[PDB]
Amino acid sequence: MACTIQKAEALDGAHLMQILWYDEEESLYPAVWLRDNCPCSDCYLDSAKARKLLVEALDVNIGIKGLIFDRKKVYITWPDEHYSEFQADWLKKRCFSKQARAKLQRELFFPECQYWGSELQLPTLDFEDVLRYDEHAYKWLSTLKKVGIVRLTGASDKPGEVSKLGKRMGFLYLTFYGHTWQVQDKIDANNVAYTTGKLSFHTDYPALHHPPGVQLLHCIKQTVTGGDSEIVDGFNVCQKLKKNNPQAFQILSSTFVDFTDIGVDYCDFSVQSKHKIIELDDKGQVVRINFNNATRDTIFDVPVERVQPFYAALKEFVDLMNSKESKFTFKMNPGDVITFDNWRLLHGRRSYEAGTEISRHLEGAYADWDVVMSRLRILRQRVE
Amino acid sequence: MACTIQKAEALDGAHLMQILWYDEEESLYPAVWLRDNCPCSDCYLDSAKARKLLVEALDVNIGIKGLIFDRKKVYITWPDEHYSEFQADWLKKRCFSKQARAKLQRELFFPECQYWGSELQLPTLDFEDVLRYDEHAYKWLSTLKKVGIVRLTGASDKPGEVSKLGKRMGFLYLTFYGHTWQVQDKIDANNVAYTTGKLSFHTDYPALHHPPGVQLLHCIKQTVTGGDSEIVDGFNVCQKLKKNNPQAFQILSSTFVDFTDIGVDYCDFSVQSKHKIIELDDKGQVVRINFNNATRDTIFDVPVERVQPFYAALKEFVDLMNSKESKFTFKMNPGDVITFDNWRLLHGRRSYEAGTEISRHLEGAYADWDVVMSRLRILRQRVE
Ligand SMILES: O=C(O)CNC(=O)C(=O)O
Ligand SMILES: O=C(O)CNC(=O)C(=O)O
Ligand SMILES: NCCCCCCN
Ligand SMILES: NCCCCCCN
Ligand SMILES: [Zn+2]
Ligand SMILES: [Zn+2]
Ligand SMILES: [Zn+2]
Ligand SMILES: [Zn+2]
Ligand SMILES: [Zn+2]
Ligand SMILES: [Zn+2]
Ligand SMILES: [Zn+2]
Ligand SMILES: [Zn+2]
Repeated sequence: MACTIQKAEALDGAHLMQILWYDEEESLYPAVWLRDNCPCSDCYLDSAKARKLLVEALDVNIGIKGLIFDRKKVYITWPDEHYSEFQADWLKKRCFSKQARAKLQRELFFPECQYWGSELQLPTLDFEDVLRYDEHAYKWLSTLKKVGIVRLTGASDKPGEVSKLGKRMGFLYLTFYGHTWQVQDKIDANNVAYTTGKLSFHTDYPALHHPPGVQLLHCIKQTVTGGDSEIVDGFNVCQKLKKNNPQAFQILSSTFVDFTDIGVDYCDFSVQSKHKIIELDDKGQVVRINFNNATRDTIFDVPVERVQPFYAALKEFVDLMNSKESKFTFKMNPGDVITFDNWRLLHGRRSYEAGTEISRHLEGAYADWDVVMSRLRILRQRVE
Repeated sequence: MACTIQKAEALDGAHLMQILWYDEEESLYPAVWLRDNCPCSDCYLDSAKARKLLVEALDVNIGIKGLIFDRKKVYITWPDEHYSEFQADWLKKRCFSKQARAKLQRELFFPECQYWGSELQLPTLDFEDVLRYDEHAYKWLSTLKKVGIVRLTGASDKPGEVSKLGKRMGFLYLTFYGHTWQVQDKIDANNVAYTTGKLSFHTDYPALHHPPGVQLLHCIKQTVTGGDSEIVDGFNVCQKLKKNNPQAFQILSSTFVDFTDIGVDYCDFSVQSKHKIIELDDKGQVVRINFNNATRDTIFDVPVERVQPFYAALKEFVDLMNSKESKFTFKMNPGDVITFDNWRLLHGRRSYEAGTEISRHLEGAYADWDVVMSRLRILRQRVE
């Protein structure tokens, strides 16, 4: 009933088509949008699933010249004699009602989000199962999107495991630190990560204007002397901050902070960026956290009177992240891989002891959320 | 005189340091920022040029306990007995005055912009000179940033030339269409680009949330039957649109448009994004154009009443781009490479004739603006 056409007619100076569906619901489609979306071979390249029609070809004041229909299709003539056919199901999916549009957006972008604190049950799957089975790889990526982290257990204790996951996704995101990179204590370290020091909560790579969306970290060697992992749900923390201290939230979501990274690794680099630490979308919703205290520049591009209040806000934010209700701590063992949303979570590590041999070694890499989401869309379709 | 210290003192409850320079100018530095930016080996990892100090270690209400100075350095004791030394030049550069901050930002981000229309003199350099000489590679990247395009002449007529430029920059930006890609007419084309059809003005890859910043296109084979290139300065066009039709500008800078790309190339993909066609920063300035009419989805996530006005605005924008005062047309010959700002310019191509052999072939690739800007910073330093 819902996608079967009972009546189709041109209305409002013929600038709209109305469909009455067999469940008595009505849908409205502007003529200009129909013309723009003609699926004929002149207008639309089927092999590419892409529009050939130019904006220049589109009369924005167009009206429908004629229309006939049956239960499954509408057939339209245009004023310049162009002819179009539209399928009922295709029309129904693209209905302009708020409910229909929102449903479709949920299907495209997987917005469901489960916020968490110290009660987190770390989602865990088997590494080889994820590589082998679409059902498991679907569970991996959909959980990564919804919860912001998944642990994979049973990988090897050798390099090359994150690269396998990269291929399973599609491809990894190359940066100045390489295609993959080795977290271990290094002489003349070019990054605080490559020491035995504590890493407080941070996101990776705010020195880029487009920080990595997803991070992969594979434990190859672990030390008994420290090196525990800690994570927090940045979106959950930002919610608490807005409630508890709206001025601090306002400062952190409005102040551009400069980040920097200069050195040599995969290539020689001199990188500079500006970000708001709490990055909001046009509707006021937090979409990314951009914060690494190590790479925050000494350069701070604000008037003198805004400085101390910024630090005071930052301190409140960090104190909230460190709260026993917010953080989750765990320790990686050799063969574990964590995969997480680097736009949402902040992560850290406990200090550990230096010595003469390497006592601790992670291999890491990055991926782009668009690459990950593409694989997720494909997997859903394959498993359903 | 300007970077020599005449007096340094703690002021305002010791929460500020004031420097009187020998030119009688004064600079103010908040105590909290000084403490945060202590360069000692406890606070700062010199090998990484990065901050070790944690936010947790920072007293946001800190004041200076004691201060002495000479002409070139300040020496500070803190309330908890921590001790810091700051160099005059380092302080002077980071002065919080609006003039000093703006000067420094210009140095980091190369904001100078030369808008253009049909009068454009296409900046042109030799390909091999750019690969060989830093002076020439500096001119290439600084012109690319300022004007939005540079032609390089004298490349080979063989694949692999854009890859050389990629290495000269640092690395290319991998996408689903490959590390590099071949623009030619293809059977069962997965993209309108890979046909002989006309491409109206577009930016590449708005189906990604982070479209490529810089595009490289190398002419390997060119046809006499068409295939001319066209470009327009999107920032210039957006300025004209705001002046001529503020409602159209408001619509295009506020409406989220869905983009899509589904197919198989380097990998199998199903990509979806949303962008505002005219993307403004927090100050109202245009920072990116996101528009490809081929990959604009049939899905359009707006209420029905906003549809026709959107198309009417889009048409006005396109008509402005097509204006004889706005566009610049030229034709690539084998051995030419164009490199351009894909966030600012829109580009297109004239249709040409299909036949049995390949009559036209470009090799293209992408790079990230942060990668390009890093190389530009490095080059400036090397050449100066
Ligand atoms: O070493 C760890 O456990 C965590 N490492 C990082 O967060 C990093 O390198 O950015
Ligand atoms: O073929 C040309 O001249 C231009 N090509 C493109 O703009 C493209 O492939 O996106
Ligand atoms: N079932 C209606 C088919 C209409 C075809 C018209 C072709 N111009
Ligand atoms: N020139 C002044 C040097 C001060 C050194 C103090 C060390 N604690
Ligand atoms: Zn149906
Ligand atoms: Zn058509
Ligand atoms: Zn990290
Ligand atoms: Zn290199
Ligand atoms: Zn000096
Ligand atoms: Zn110190
Ligand atoms: Zn293009
Ligand atoms: Zn693949």
